[PDB]
Amino acid sequence: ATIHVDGKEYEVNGADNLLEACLSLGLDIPYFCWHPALGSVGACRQCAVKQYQNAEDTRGRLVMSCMTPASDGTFISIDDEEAKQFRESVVEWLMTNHPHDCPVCEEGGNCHLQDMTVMTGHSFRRYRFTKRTHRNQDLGPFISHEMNRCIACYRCVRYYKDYAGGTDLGVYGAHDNVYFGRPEDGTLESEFSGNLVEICPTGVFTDKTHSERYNRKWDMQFAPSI
Amino acid sequence: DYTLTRIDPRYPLQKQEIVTDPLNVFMGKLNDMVNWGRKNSIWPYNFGLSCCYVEMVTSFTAVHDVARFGAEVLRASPRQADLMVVAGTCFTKMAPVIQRLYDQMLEPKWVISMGACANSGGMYDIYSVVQGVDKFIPVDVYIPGCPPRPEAYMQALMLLQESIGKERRPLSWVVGDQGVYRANMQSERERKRGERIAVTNLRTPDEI
Amino acid sequence: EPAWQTRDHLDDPVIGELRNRFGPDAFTVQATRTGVPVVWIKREQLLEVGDFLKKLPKPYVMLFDLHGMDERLRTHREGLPAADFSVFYHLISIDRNRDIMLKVALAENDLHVPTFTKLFPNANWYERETWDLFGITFDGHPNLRRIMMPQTWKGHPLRKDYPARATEFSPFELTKAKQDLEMEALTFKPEEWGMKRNEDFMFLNLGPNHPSAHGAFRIVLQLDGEEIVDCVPDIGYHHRGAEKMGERQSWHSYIPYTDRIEYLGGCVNEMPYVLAVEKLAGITVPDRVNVIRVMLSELFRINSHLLYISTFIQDVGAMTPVFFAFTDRQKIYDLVEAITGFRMHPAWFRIGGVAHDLPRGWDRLLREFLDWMPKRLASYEKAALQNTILKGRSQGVAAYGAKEALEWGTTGAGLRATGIDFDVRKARPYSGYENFDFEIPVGGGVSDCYTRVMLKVEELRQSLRILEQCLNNMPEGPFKADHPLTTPPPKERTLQHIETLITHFLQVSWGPVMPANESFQMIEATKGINSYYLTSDGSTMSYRTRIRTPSYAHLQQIPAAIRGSLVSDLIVYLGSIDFVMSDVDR
Amino acid sequence: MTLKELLVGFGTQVRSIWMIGLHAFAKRETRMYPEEPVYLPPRYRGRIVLTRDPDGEERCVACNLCAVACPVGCISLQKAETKDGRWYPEFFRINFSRCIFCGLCEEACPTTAIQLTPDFEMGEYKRQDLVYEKEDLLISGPGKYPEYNFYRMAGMAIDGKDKGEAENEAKPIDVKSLLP
Ligand SMILES: CCCCCCCCCCCCCCCCCC(=O)OC[C@H](COP(=O)(O)OCCN)OC(=O)CCCCCCCCCCCCCCCCC
Ligand code: SF4
Ligand code: SF4
Ligand code: SF4
Ligand code: SF4
Ligand code: SF4
Ligand code: FES
Repeated sequence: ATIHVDGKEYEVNGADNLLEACLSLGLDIPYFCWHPALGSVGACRQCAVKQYQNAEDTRGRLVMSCMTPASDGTFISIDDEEAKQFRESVVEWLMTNHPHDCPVCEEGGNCHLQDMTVMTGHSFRRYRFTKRTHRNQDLGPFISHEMNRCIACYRCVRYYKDYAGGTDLGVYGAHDNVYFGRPEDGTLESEFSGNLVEICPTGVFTDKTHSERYNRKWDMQFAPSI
Repeated sequence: DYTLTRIDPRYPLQKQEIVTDPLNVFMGKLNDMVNWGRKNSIWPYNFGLSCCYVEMVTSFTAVHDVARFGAEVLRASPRQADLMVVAGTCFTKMAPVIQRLYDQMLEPKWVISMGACANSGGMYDIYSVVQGVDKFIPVDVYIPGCPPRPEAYMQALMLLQESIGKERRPLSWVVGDQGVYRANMQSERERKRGERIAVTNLRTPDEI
Repeated sequence: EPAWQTRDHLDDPVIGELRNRFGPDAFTVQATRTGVPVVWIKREQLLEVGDFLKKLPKPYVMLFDLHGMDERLRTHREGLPAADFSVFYHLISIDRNRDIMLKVALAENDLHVPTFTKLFPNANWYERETWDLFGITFDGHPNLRRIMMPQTWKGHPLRKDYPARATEFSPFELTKAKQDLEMEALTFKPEEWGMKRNEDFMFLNLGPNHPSAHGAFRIVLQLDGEEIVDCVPDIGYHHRGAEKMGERQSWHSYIPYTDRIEYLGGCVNEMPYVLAVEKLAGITVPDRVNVIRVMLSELFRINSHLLYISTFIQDVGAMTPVFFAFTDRQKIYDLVEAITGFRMHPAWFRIGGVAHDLPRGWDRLLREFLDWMPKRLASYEKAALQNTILKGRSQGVAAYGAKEALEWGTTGAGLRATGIDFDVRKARPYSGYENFDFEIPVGGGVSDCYTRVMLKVEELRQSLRILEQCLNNMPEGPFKADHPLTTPPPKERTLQHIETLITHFLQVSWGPVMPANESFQMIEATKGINSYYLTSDGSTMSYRTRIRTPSYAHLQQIPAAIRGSLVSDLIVYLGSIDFVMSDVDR
Repeated sequence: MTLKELLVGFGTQVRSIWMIGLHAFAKRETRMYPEEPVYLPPRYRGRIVLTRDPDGEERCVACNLCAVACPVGCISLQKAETKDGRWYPEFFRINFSRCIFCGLCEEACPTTAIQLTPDFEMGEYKRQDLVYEKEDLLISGPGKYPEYNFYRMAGMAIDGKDKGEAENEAKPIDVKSLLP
C-alpha cells in the first residue's frame, strides 16, 4: 500500500490503520484511546489527520488515523493547520477538567497526557470555569485510584474486560461524569490488574507499591532483566 | 577540640590526629601575641585562575577596601605570601602548578577555596577539571558561590582570622613542640541555624 | 517570512558562481536555519574552493571558524552526504557582508583533511584544536600537537564515545610520581614546538600562573638580547569543556554554562546562545524582550570595557583608575543585581525572553549610572589616558594593518582600528539593534595598543548612548514570548493553569524538544565577535554546541604582531587585546 | 627627543598629580563591611531555603523538579506521605559546595517552596558542613511569596481540603445521582 503523508511517499501495510502505520514510519500523531494490543475505538478523537480524495485536492476532510485504514494510494496530512488546531482543541477540552496535580502525581514525567499536551503545543489556558471532581476508590494494595485525572479514554475498561477478561472494573455514569473503577470499594480481582498503571495514559491508576517510596522516571537506574 | 598535624615529604603529605589542647601564662600570652600578629597581617598570594579572582581583586578595590583588614599587600612571590586563595577552577593542566606554588609557600600558610569550582569542581563535572582543590592540597576556609561576592571573601577572611587567633604553632624551631595544633571550631551552619530558621518574611522579588 | 525559517540560500550569488566554476554535481547545498549557505564540498576540492573564494571579485577574506562534528550518533541526517565525521569552515566576505559554511565529510577510518593554513593562518590553531578534540588529522600542518589538553592525554574529548564527566573517571590522585611526570610534561623543549632555532637565543617563560584578571596561561619566548625573535602561546590551562557540557546539559540548563564563556561578558555571552535556540524553536521574541536584552548587553559591555581600560592602565603603571573603574563597576553591579539578582553570571536570559520582568525602580538606578559615568570617564582620560608616558608605552606598540587583521580573524576594536567598519550590530542586526541610534567608531588604519584602547572608550560612550535610548524608550508588554516552546512559561500561569504547569514540568525536567535542525548566531561581544553554532538532533539536549570566540583569534595573532619587539611591549600588547582565557579555552 | 614633547609630558605629569590630589580631596566610596551591612535587592540569589505555607505547613511537595532542573545536580530529596495524603520531603539536602547559586531550582519550583534569599555569608571551615539538610533549610515563614499555596490549587484531597474544595473546582457529582 502506498500513502502520501504531507507530500512524502511511504510504503505501508494496507491491513494496518493509518495511526499505527504512521507511528511505524517515525511520524508523530497524538493519540489516547488507541493501544496496539487493544485495537482502535475512535473515542478520544485525538489522532485526527486531514485526508484528501486525490492528489489534486485542497479541501480534504478530518478523519481519524486509528479508524482509517492505510489503504493503497492514500493521501493524508498531519501538519495541516486545521488538523493541528483540532488536535490542540481536543487537548484543551481534555484540560478543562484536569486537576492542577502534576507535582503530586505519580505519573508526572511519565505521563502520556503531559507528552501529548506538549506535542500539540497547548500551553495557554482560557477556560475560566469550574472543573468536575470525583471521589476515589480503594482498589487494594497494588493499585492506587485517583479519578480526577481521567480523560475518559476507555483504555482501562477495554483492557481489563475485553483483553484481561476481568469482571470488577467498568465505566459508570453519563455525559461528562463518566467514572472508571469498581462498583464498590474492594480489591481488584484480576491477576493482570497491575498493567493498568501502564495502560492508563494518566495518573488514575498508579503503582501504590512504587508510590510508597516514589521517585520520578528520570531519577531511576534501569536495567533489562527477567 | 584540637587536631595535630605534622608533615613529612598521595598529596597532601600530612597525617592528622585529634588531640587535647595543651594550653605557663607567659608562654600563652606570647602565643596569643604571635597569633594576633599573624592574623592581623595576612598577605595573600596574587594568583589568578578564573572569574573568582576577578571578584577577589574587586574586593581589593576602593568600593570594598580589603586593605582595612591588613590584607592588601598582594605578593607576586609565594615566599612572601601567607594565604593562598584558590579563586578559580582546578584545571588538570593547572593543578601541578597549584601544587608547586603551594609547596613553594612557607610556614605558616593558609588556604581559602573561593567559589564552587575550588570547593568541589562546581558546575564543571567534566573531564578536564579536578573536582575541588582539597583533592590534593589542604584547605582551611571554603566559600560557596559562583562567584562569591567580595564581602563573602571578607567574611572568609574574618573566619580565617578567628581560626588563626586560637591555633597553636611553635614559637621557635629549637624549643618546644613542633607539631601544628589547629582548633576544631564549631561549624558556621550550626552556629547560624538559630538565626536562619527563625526567618519568616522576605521582600518580594518585584521591587528594587 | 520569519527570520528563523529554514532556507537553502540558492539565491546567493556565491552559489551561482560555484555552480558555474566547479559544476552542479560537485557539491551539495544544505537548507539550515543558520542563515548562511551551507555547502557540502568533497574533500579533494576543498583547497580549490578555498582558492576560488579567496579570488572572487568580492573575496571571502576571513576564516571565521574551523572545527569538527561527530556525525556517528546523528539520526536525522536527511539530505546530507554520508559521513562519520565532518569538518566545517565558516568564511566571511565583509565586502559582500555575507558568509559561507563549507563542510567536508569524513569516514571513521580515513580521518585526514588537507590543511587550510596556506589560505588562512588561523587554521593553525583551529586545526590543532580539531585534531585535539576530534582526532582529525590535517595533512601539511607545520605542527599538529594538542592545544587544549596535555600531550600525555589519551583519547579525543569531543568524540561521542568519550565519557564527559570527571565522576566517570577515577578521582584525582596526586602522588609523587604523578606530580613529577606532569611537571616533566609542562617543561618546554625548543624542538617540539616548531621554534626552529645562534648561541644567543635565550628562552623565557611567562606563565602559567598569571598576575592579571584575564586567566592563567603561558607564553614561551625566544629572545635575542631583549628582542622577541619567535614566540608561541601555550593555551589550554583554562579548559572547562563547555562544548562537551553543551552535549551534556539540556537547552534550558546550559545557559549558566554559556555565562562563563567570557566571564566579563555575562548577558552578552547569553545573547547569541538564546538567539540560536530561539532560531531552532521558531520563536520571535517581542520588542520589550529585545530592548531589555539590548540594555543588559550594553550594561555588561560597559562593565567589561571599564575593566579592560582599568587593567590596561594598571599594566602601563598607573594603579588608581582600577579603583575608580571598579567603583563604576559596583554601580553597574547595583543595577544588574536589582534586575537579575546576581553580579557577574546572571544567567537571566531565557529561551523566549527573560527570567523575570523588570523590577519596579530599574529606571532610577539606570538614571544614577547614566549621571555617574561620563564625568568619571573624562577623569580617566585626563588622568591616565592622555599621559605621555602611557602614550609612549602604548602608541606604535604591536601594530598591524587591515590585511593582518583580516588574515588572522581578529575582530572587535582590533579590526576596527584598521579602518574596517564591521560591527555585527550594524552589518547583521540582531535583537532589535536597528532601532537604536548609535555610531560605530573606526581607526585610521593602524592597530596600535593606544588606538584599540581609545576605540574601546568610544564604544563605552556609544553604549552609554544606547543605554540612554533604552531608558527613554522601553516598551510596555510581555517579558516572555507566547510560543509553546518558551522555556520556562510565565510563572503565574504555571502556578494556576494545568496546561502551563505541564509545559513547565516537561520543560524543566526532561527539557524542551527542539526539532532537528542547525542554527547559528553571531553577535558583537565585548571583546569581538562571539558566535554559537548549534546542531539539534530532535532531542532535549544539544547534539553539537560550537562556540566561536575572538580571544582565540587574538592570542593566535600575538606571534605575528609582537615579533621583533620587547618583553614590556608584549606585556602592553597583552593588556591591550581585551581577552580572557575562558574565552580562549572554554 | 623634542624639547616641546618634554615640556608637554612634564605638564601632563603635573596634571596627573594634581588630579590624584583632588581625588584625595574627595568623598570615600568604600562600603564598610561588616560594620555597614551590605544592601541586597529582594531577588538576590544567595542562600537557599525551603519555606512554609501561610497555614504553617512546609510548601515542598517533594516533586523533584528542582533536583532535575539543577545543572550541577546538587539537590537530593525523597518523597514521603502523611496519613491524610499530602506529599512532603522525607529529607532534603543541598550540596552548597557544588551549588552555583543560579536560581534554576527556584524557577522550576511549582509550589514556591525552594527560594534563594539575600544572604551571602556562607563561609565554612569543613566541606562536609556545606551539605545543608532539611533542618538547615526549612524556615518558619513564607519567604518571598507570602500567600501562594499549591495545595489550594491541587486536585488531591488532603487534611482540611476534601474533593471539590480547591480553587475553580466544583463539588463531586455521584454517578448514582438522580439528576440527568
Ligand atoms: C627634567 C625635566 C625637564 C623638563 C622640565 C623643566 C622644569 C619645568 C619647566 C617649565 C615646564 C612647562 C611645561 C609646559 C606648560 C604649558 C603646556 C602644557 O601644560 O602642556 C601639557 C599639556 C598639553 O595639553 P595636551 O597634552 O595636548 O592635552 C590636550 C589638552 N589641550 O597641558 C596640560 O596637561 C594642561 C595644563 C597643565 C599645566 C601643568 C603645570 C605647568 C607648569 C609647572 C610649573 C612647575 C610646577 C611644579 C610642581 C607643582 C605641584 C606639585
Ligand atoms: S495524570 Fe499527567 S497531566 Fe494529570 S496530573 Fe498526573 S502528570 Fe499531570
Ligand atoms: S482511567 Fe485512565 S485508562 Fe481509564 S478512561 Fe480514564 S484516562 Fe483512560
Ligand atoms: S565558581 Fe563560578 S565564578 Fe568562580 S571560577 Fe568557577 S565558574 Fe568562575
Ligand atoms: S541555584 Fe542552581 S546550582 Fe544551586 S541548587 Fe539551585 S539549580 Fe542547583
Ligand atoms: S521543585 Fe519545589 S515542590 Fe518540587 S521537590 Fe523541589 S522544592 Fe519541593
Ligand atoms: S486514538 Fe484515534 S480517536 Fe483515539
